Amino acid sequence: ATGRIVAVIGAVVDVQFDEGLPPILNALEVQGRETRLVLEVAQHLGESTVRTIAMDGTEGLVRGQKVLDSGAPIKIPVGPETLGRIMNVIGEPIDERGPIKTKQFAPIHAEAPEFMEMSVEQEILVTGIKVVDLLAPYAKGGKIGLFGGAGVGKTVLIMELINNVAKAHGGYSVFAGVGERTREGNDLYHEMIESGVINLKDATSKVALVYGQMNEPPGARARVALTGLTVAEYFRDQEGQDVLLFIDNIFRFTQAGSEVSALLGRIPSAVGYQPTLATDMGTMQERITTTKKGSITSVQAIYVPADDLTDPAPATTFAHLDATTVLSRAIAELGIYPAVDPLDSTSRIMDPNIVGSEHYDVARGVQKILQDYKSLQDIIAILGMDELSEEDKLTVSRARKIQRFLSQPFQVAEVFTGHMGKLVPLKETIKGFQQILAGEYDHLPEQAFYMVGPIEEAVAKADKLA
Amino acid sequence: ATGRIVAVIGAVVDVQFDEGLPPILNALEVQGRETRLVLEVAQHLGESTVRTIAMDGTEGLVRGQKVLDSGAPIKIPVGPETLGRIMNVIGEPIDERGPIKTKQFAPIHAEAPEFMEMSVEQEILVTGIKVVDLLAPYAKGGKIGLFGGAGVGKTVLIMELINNVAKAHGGYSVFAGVGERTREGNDLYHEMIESGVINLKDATSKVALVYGQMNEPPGARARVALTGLTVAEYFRDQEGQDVLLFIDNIFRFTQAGSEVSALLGRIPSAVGYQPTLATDMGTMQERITTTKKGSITSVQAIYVPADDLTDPAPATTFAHLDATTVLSRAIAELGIYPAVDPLDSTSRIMDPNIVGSEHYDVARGVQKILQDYKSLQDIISEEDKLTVSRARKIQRFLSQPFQVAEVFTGHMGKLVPLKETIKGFQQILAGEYDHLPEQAFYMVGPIEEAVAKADK
Amino acid sequence: DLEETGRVLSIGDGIARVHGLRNVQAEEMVEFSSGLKGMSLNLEPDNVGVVVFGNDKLIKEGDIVKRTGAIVDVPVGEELLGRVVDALGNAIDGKGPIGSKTRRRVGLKAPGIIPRISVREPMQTGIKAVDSLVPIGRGQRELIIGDRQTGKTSIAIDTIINQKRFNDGSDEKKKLYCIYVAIGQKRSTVAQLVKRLTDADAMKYTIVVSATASDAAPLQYLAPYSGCSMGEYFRDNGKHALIIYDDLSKQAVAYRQMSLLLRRPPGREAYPGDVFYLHSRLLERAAKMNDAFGGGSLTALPVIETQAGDVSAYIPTNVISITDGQIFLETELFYKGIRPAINVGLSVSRVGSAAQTRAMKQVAGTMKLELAQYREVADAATQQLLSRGVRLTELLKQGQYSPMAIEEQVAVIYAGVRGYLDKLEPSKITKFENAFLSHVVSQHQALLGTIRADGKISEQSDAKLKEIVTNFLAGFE
Amino acid sequence: YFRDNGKHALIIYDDLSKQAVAYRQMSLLLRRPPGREAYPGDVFYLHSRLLERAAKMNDAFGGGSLTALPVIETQAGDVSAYIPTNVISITDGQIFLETELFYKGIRPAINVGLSVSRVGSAAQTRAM
Amino acid sequence: YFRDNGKHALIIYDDLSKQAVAYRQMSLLLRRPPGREAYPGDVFYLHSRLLERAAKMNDAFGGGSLTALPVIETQAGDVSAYIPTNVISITDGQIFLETELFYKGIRPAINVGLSVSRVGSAAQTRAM
Amino acid sequence: AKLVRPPVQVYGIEGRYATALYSAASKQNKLEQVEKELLRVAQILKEPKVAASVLNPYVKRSIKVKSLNDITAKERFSPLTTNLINLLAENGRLSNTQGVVSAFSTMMSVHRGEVPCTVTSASPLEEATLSELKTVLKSFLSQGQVLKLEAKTDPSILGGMIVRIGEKYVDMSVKTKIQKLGRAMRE
Amino acid sequence: TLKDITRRLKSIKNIQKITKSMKMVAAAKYASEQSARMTAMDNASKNASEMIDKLTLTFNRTRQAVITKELIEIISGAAAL
Ligand SMILES: Nc1ncnc2c1ncn2[C@@H]1O[C@H](COP(=O)(O)OP(=O)(O)OP(=O)(O)O)[C@@H](O)[C@H]1O
Ligand SMILES: Nc1ncnc2c1ncn2[C@@H]1O[C@H](COP(=O)(O)OP(=O)(O)O)[C@@H](O)[C@H]1O
Ligand SMILES: [Mg+2]
Ligand SMILES: [Mg+2]
Repeated sequence: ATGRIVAVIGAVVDVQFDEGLPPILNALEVQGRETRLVLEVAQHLGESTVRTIAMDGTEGLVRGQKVLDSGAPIKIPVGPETLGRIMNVIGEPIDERGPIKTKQFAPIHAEAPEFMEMSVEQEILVTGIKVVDLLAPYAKGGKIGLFGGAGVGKTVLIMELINNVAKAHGGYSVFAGVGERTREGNDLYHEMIESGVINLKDATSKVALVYGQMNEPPGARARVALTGLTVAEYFRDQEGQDVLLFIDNIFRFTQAGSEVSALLGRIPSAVGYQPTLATDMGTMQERITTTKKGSITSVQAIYVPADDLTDPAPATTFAHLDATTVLSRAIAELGIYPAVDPLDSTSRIMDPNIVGSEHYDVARGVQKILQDYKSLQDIIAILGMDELSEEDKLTVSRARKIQRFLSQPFQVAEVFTGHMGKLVPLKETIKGFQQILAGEYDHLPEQAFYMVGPIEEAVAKADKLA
Repeated sequence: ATGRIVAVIGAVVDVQFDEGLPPILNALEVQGRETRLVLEVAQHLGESTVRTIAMDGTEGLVRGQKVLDSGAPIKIPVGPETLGRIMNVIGEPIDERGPIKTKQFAPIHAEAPEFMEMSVEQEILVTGIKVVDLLAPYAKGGKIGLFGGAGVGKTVLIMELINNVAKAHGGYSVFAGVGERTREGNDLYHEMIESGVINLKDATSKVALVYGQMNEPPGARARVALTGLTVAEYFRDQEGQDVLLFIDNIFRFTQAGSEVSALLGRIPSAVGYQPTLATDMGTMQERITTTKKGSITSVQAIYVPADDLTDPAPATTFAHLDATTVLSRAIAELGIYPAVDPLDSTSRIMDPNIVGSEHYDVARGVQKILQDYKSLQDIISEEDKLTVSRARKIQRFLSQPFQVAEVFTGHMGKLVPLKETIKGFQQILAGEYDHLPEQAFYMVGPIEEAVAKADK
Repeated sequence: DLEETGRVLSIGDGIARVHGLRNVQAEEMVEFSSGLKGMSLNLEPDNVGVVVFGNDKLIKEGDIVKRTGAIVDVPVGEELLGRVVDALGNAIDGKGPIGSKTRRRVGLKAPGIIPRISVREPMQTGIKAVDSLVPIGRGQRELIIGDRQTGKTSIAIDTIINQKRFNDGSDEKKKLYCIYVAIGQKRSTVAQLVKRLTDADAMKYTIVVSATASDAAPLQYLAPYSGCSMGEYFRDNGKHALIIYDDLSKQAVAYRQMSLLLRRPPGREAYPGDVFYLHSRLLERAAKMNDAFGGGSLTALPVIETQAGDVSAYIPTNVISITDGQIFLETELFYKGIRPAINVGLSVSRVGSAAQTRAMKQVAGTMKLELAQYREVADAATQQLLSRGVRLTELLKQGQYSPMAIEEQVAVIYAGVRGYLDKLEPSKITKFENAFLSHVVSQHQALLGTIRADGKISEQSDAKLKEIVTNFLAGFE
Repeated sequence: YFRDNGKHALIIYDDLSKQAVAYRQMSLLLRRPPGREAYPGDVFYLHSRLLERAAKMNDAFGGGSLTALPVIETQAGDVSAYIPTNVISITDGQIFLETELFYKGIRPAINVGLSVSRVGSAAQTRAM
Repeated sequence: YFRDNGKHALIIYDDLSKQAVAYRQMSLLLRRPPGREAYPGDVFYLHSRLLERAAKMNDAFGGGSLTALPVIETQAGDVSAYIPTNVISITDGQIFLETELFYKGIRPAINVGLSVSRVGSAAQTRAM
Repeated sequence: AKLVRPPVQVYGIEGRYATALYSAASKQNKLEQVEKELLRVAQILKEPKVAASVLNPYVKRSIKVKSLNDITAKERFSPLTTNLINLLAENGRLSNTQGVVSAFSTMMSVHRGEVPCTVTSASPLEEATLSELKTVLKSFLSQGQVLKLEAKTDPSILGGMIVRIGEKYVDMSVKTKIQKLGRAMRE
Repeated sequence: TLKDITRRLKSIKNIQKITKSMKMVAAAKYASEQSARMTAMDNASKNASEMIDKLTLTFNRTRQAVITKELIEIISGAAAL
C-alpha cells in the first residue's frame, strides 16, 4: 500500500493511505530520502488516515510525499552475528563495519511472557560493592534499578557493574543506551574493544550494543529501548543463555513518550506526562524478565527529574524492579561515593531465609543505627554535639564511621580521583560491619574509614594517620 | 480605515474591518463616545477580525459601533511643555490645566537602540548624594532598584534625585506611576508642587508625570510605563540629556502584563505569570540605556511578592538592575537621612576597572569599617574603640541635608560632588579627623563644613 | 499561486498561520513580505504554522509569504571572525556584509559514536582554579553554573582572552577559535563585552551571536543553534572551536514562552515536555572528531543561572545531565572576596584529567589532595593542614581579564604546594604571587620556555624552580 | 452620592472575599478564561475600581468624604492568598484580627504588630 | 459469592492506586474532564461502589460477611492527595506504615498514633 | 481579497459557507440563480438514496465528491453552485448542506427586504382586520420593504395581541395588562 | 509539602525562641557556668536561625510549585472542552 503525507508536526506525521490501511505498530518507509526514515503507526485517525511516530529527523518532509507500507513492525536483525556491533533503533549497523549478516529478523514489539513461564529463583549476585551487597543485594535474573538525580553517579555505577559482572560473565551481554551522552557510548565502545570483550577481528565478541542517544528525536529514544529488549529476548529465548541487559537511561523512554504525547492529541495527565505512562512502562518492563526458558539479569539506570523521587516516572518504575539502589545528592555532597542512600535502597532477597540470618542482622543493625543518627541530625545541628547522651554520642560516632565505611573507591573512578579501585568480597563486608557495630574500632578516627576497601585497609590507614 | 466592534467581553474587544487591517499594537479610536476610549490591537483573529485590549472602561459599547484606525501606535505628546504636567496612558492631561501644547508626538511602542548606538564604557552618574555616590553608585544608563516603602523618606529621595540631576547634569526627569493608589498619587503631586520640583506658575518645572492608577483596565496599567519611557526617550534623543525615569511600581507593571495576558486567554506560565514575562520586561527595559546622544537612568521601586526574591517577577526584573538602594527603617530611626542602608545597598559598577582604584578603595574601606563596627556592636578596646569612633563619624557623615526639605528645617541644600566625597571619606578613614566630635559630621556637606561645625 | 506562496490567515501569539505553501518542507525558512523570516514549524492538512523570527507587529493578515526552498541555515566560515551577528547571521556591528560563501543547517544532528574520539588535548582557560582542579579538554562540555553576579561571563571572557597566546603562534593544531552566543542579556552588556574583547585583541578570532532581551523569543531560541553551527564549521575542518552559550536558562525561558503560546502541555515549572531535548541536541554537537574525520573539535561552555543557589531545579539538572562536568560558582564564596568563586569541592570535570599537561598534573594532583584535606577538616598536623589550605585558597584567587600561561600557573602552584609559603602571612600571598610572577617573567624566561616546550617538569627544571623560588623568597619580606 | 454632595459617608463591605467568589462563578459560567485559583484575569480590576471610589474631596468640590472598610475572611492567617493579597495591595492599611488572640482573652482580638495605617497620625486629634 | 452463602470471605486489593491510575488513563483517553492530579471527576464513586460491597449480612441472609483490606501507596507520606483522602474517607479505619519506623527496627512499621479502627473493641475477643 | 458582507449575518460553519457563497454570487450577479439551484440541490440531497449515502462516515472523500459532482452536473448547474458543492464535499461538510441552504434562503429573505413579523392573539383572526393590520404594521416600515406575516393563536394570553416585528416588540395582550395590574396593586 | 514544611519550621522557631529566652535568663543570672550557658544558647539560637532561613527558602520553592501545579490543573481541565 502507498500513502501520502498530509501532516507534519515535529516528530509526528499523519499520512493518508488510499487503500490498504496498515495496522497499528507497522513500519512505513518515506520515499525521497537520502537515508532511511521509518515511521511507526500509532493511531488510526479515521478517513483512511493514520498517525505515526518518526524514527529519525523529519526536516525536509513535504505534504504529499509518498510512503510505502512495509507490512510488518520495525524488524531488527537478531542472532549471534549482532555481538560486537552497534545498531540504532531500526537495526542498521552504525559502527561502519558493513551490514549485519545474520539469518533472521525479529520485531521490536512482542507480548510479555505469560504467567506459567515466570521463574522464581533468587540466588544472590555478588557485585563487590560494600553498600550494595550489604543493604540491597542483587539477584541473578532479577531486575536492578539505579535511581538518582543528575550527576550523582549512575553512569559510573553502571560502568563498575560492567567491570565487575559483565567481564566475569559466562553468557552474552547487551547494552542499550537510551538517550544519554554519545561520548559515553564512544568511550564504552573503545574500552570494551581494548578489554577483549568486543573483538573486531574474529567472531568471539561477547556483547551487543544498541544506541539511541540524547541527540536523537523522541521516536528513536522511545523505541531504542525496545530494540535492545528484542536483542536480549533473542539471546534469552532462542539460546537459553544467561543474558545481562544494561539500560542507560530508561527514564528517557518515558520522557520521549511525553515529548510525543503532546502532538498525538491527548489530554495530559499529572506533571505533563502522557496518560498512558503506566501501561507503556508496563508493556516495556514486562518483557525484561527471567522466564523458565532462560534468564535476563537487568541493570537499568533511572534518571530522577529535579531530584523528585515522587515524579510519576520513577514512582511508577519502582514497582517494576527487584532491587533498587537510590543514589542521593545529599550523600554525594558529603564526599561519600557511591552515593547510595542506605535508608532508601531495598531488595527482595534481604530476607533471613535467603541471605542468611547473620547478613540480615548486620544489614538491619546498620540501617537502624543510620536511621537513629538521621533522627538526631536536627538536635546535633542546633544544640551541638556536647548536649547528647553518652549512648547517643556512641551511636553518632558509630554511625558516622559506618557512613564513611559504606563508601568505596571504584576501578573506573580512578581516572579522576587517583585512588585504586577495590573489590570487597561479601564475607569481608559482613565481617567489617559486624566489627564496626560491635564497637571494636571506637578508637580509630572516623576519617580512617573514608574511601577504603575492607576493614584491614581501614586499620592500616588508621595507623598511617600517625 | 473604519471597522466595527463585533464583540465585547470585559476589557477585550473584537473589532472587524472591511478593508485595511491595522498592524498589531496600533491604536483605534472608538467613535461616538463622551470620553476618548482607545483600543490597542493584540492579535489578528482571521476573517478580517482583530482582537484588542481597551485602555479605558468599556461601559456602553454596542456591537456594530464604528471604530477608526489611527495608523500608528498610541501617540503621546512629547516635548519640554510636558514638564510639570500629568498625563494618562494615552497622553491626556489629567491635571485639569488644559491641553499639553507640544509641537511633536511619539508612539509609545518603539524598538530598543541598535547595537552600534550603545556606549561601550560604563560610567558613574553623580547624584550629589554622599551615600549613593560612595557605597552604591548609579550607572549612567542603568537601572536601580529602590527598596523600602513608607516612613523611610522615599519620596524625599525621589525629589532630591530629580533636583540634583537637574542642577548638576541639566537633565529632566519623568515619573511613571504604574498602579498608583490615587491618594498617594495626589499626595506625591502636592509634595512635588511644594518642594519646587513642579512649578505651576512658570516654565521652570523639573519633572513630567505620567499616571496610570490602580483602578484602570490592565492595558492602561501595562502601557503607562511605556508612555513615561517615551517621554524620557524624547528627552534623551532629541534634547541630548541625562534623563531620570522613576517607575513606581514595577511589580504592578508585571501584574498588569499578567492580567492582560490572562484576558487574552493565553496559557499561564509558572506562578501564574504571563508566558511572555521575560520578553515583556525585556522590551520595556532595553530602551532605558545610554546612546551616542544622551542617556536614561531608571530608578524603579521594587516590590517583592511574599518577600520572596526567587519569585519570577523580582527574579526577572533583577536581571536588568544595575544597582540597588535599600531604605531601611532602622537607619531612619537612628536619625540618618537619607535612610539608605549602607551595607545592603549594592552596585554593579563598584569595580576598580570602572570607578577607579581610588574610589573603589575608599568605598571598600568604608564598607569594611562599617561591617567591623557592627561586629563590635555585637559585644556592647585597644583600637576597637578607634574603629568605633571612625565608624560613628562615618555613619554621621553619610547623612546629608536635602534641598527639597529646605522649606521644613531651613538648612541649606548640599550637592556634594564625587571628588569631595571621595576625599572626605579618605580623610575620615586616614584618621585625619579623629579629634573632632562625632556630632560635627551630622547633616553636613563636604568635610570642610564638618570641620567648620566642629569649630562650634 | 498556492505552492510557492501563501497568505497570512492569523498572526498573534508569535505564530503565523499561513494558507498555501503546498510545496513547503518541514523546518523550511519562509520569508514574509515584511522583510522578516520564519521557520515552517507545523504542516497541517489545510494551513502551515510558521514561527516568526522577529516582531509580530511587522506582519498583518493577508501578507504574501514566499518560500526560500532551504531549511533554516546560517552562514559559516572564517569570514565571521571579528563580526557581531544576530541569530540569523546578519551583521549588527555596521561593518558591511558578511562575506560568507558557505551555509550550514542549524538543525543538524550530532556526530555518532564512531566519528568521535576521547578528549586528549588541553583547553587552557588561563584560570588557576579551572586549569588546576577543573581541567577542560578540547571536545568537552563544561557547565558554568551559579547565581546572578557570581562571575560566569567573566570566566568565559577570560578563556576567550587567554586563547590569544595560541592564536598568534605557528602550529595550527593548538589554535582555538572562540564563539560567544548571547541569549537574552542586556544589549549594553554585549556591547561592553565586545569592547573588552577588542581591547584584549581577542576579536580577530571570535564571533559574537547576540539574541538580546529585546529580541523575539524565537531569536533567543535559535541563537544557540546558529552559534553551534558556526562552531561545527571549524570542528569539521580539523580546526578547534570553543563556544559559550550565555546563557541557557534564558533560551529555556524563550522556548517555554514559544511552547505556551502554542498551547502545549506545560510540565514541571510550566516547562514544555521537550525542554530537555531542546538542550541535548544542542550540547551533543560539541565533540572531538578523530583523525579520520579531521581531528577537529568543538568545546561548549554552557552557562546556567540558579535561583538562590538551588542546583536541583529542573533546567539546571537537565544541563548537569547533558554536560561532562560543572563549575560551581557560589555566592557566599563570591561575597568573602574569593574570586573566581569556584566551589572546588563541587566543581568536577569527568573527562578533563586526561587533558591536563604533565607539569600541571604534577602540581595539581598534590594541590587537589591538600585542598581536599583542608576542606574536609573545616591536633598538631591539622593546624598545618589548615594553614596550607588557607595559603592555597589565597593562591587560587585571581584578578580579572588577566589569564596566565600554563608555565606561570604551574610555577605558582609549585611554589605554593612545595611548602615555601607555609611561613608567610596569608593576607600577603597575593602580593607575593604578583611580585614572584613579575620576577620569573623577568629573569626566568628560559625555565618557563622549557617547561612549556617539554610540557613536563624534569628534575633539572624541578631543581631550578626550587632554588629560584627560594632565592626570591629569601629576598622577600 | 453623599460624598459628592458635601456630606461624609462610611461604607463597610462584609465581605469582599464572597463578592470575589460570586464574580468567579459568574466568570466561569460566562466562559471566561480562569486565572490563579480559578479567579478571572481581572479580579484585581474589580476590587480596585470598587475601592478607589472611597476618596476625600477638597473644598473646591464640596469637601465630602467616603471611608471604606472592606472585610476579608482568610483561612488560617493565609494573607498570602490571591484575594487577600489583592485587597491588601489596594487598601491603605489593615486591621488584622486573630483566633489566638480571640482565645487567649483579647477581645477585640486586634493584632497590633501586623495591623498598620498608612495615613495614621494624620487621622488623629492632638490628644489621642 | 461466599458472602451470600453463609461463608465468610476476605478480599485484599493490592493496590487501588494503580486501579485509579488505570481508570484515569481510560478517562483522559475518552476525553472525559479531568480533576485533581488529572484524575476523572468520579473516581470516588469508583472506589466507593467497590468498597461498599463489603458487608456483614444478618441471619436472614446466611450470616456471611466480606472483609476488605484495600491497599494505598502514598508519595512521601502525602495522605492529603486525591485518592488517599478518598479511600481514607471511604473505609472504616487505616493501618499506617512508615519507613522511618521501618528502619528504626519497628517491623511491622505500624504507626499506632494514626491507625484507627472505627469498629474498635467490638471486633475483638474478650481476653484481647 | 475584499468580501461583501450580507445585511444579516449567520454564524458557525453554516453561516461561513453561506456568506462565502453570497459574496461569490454578488461578485458576478447570480443571487437568484444560485438561490433556486441551492434549494433544488437541497431537495436532491434529501432524497433518501443520496440522503443516506451522503452521511455514511466511511465512504471515501474523493469517491463521494466525484459521485456527488456527477449527480449534480446533470441538472445544468452554473459553476458557482458546483464549486460550493465540491468545497463542502472535499472539506467533508456535506451533512451541513441543507442547513447552509436554509441560511442562504434566509439570506435572500433580507435581500428582498422580507421582514418577518408575528402578530399573535387569543384566537384566529378574520382577514378583514388582518388586512387592515397588515396595513397598520406596514406603516412603520421604511422605503422599499416587503413583509411576511406569520400569526399564531394562543388562548394563554386570554386576549389582546402581541406584535413581534423583527426585534421591535409590543405586548398589548391582557396578560401583560393584568400582570402590570397585580405588580402595581402590590407595590 | 507546604504544611509539613510549616510544621518543621514552627518546630524550629519554637526551640529557637526557647533558647533565646534561656540565653537571656542565663545572662541575667550572670550578675562561669552561667556565661558558658549564655554563649552556648547564643550559638544555638544562631544555628536555629540559619535553619529557619534554609526552611524559608524551601518553603518559598514549594509554594511556587504548588501554585504552578494548581494553575496547570485548572487550565488543563478548562482546555479539554
Ligand atoms: N575574579 C574577579 N575579580 C574581580 N572582579 C570580578 C571577578 N569576577 C567577577 N568580578 C566582578 O563581579 C561582577 C559580576 O561578574 P560577571 O558579570 O562577570 O558574572 P555573571 O554571572 O555573568 O553576572 P550576570 O548574572 O549579571 O550576567 C563583574 O562586574 C565583575 O567585575
Ligand atoms: N565512585 C565515584 N567516586 C568519585 N566520584 C564519583 C564516583 N561516582 C560518581 N562520581 C562523581 O559523579 C560524576 C559522574 O557521575 P555520573 O554517573 O556520570 O552522573 P549521571 O547520573 O548523570 O550519569 C563524576 O564526575 C564524579 O565526580
Ligand atoms: Mg547517567
Ligand atoms: Mg552573564
